[PDB]
Amino acid sequence: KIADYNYKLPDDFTGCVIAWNSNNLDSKGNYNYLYRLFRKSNLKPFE
Amino acid sequence: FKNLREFVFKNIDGYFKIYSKHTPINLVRDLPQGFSALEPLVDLPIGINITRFQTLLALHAAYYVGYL
Repeated sequence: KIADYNYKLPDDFTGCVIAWNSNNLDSKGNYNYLYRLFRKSNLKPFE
Repeated sequence: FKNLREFVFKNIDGYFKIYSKHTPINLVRDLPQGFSALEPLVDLPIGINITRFQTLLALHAAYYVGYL
């Protein structure tokens, strides 16, 4: 779901991914933060 | 109308490539023959999927359109 509908990377992606745990800065039940779950096609890079 | 403004627009990998060349001509009805080169001008890292194209004009204009 995430790799195709929320954030699409080029298959030749020369880069780094950094993850910061923020349970103390983002958690509430925080509803303002969502994710894309369904889409008919795959995203383009930088879309 | 000697200012012939030729442009090439491409959207590659989220980047906008602009090539242009201003040359003096004297055939406005059609495109004059000869050879020239268009030089890279601006690279715009936007990330938009462009499927439609619309010219913005001032209002109180003959142009040409091809495809690559």
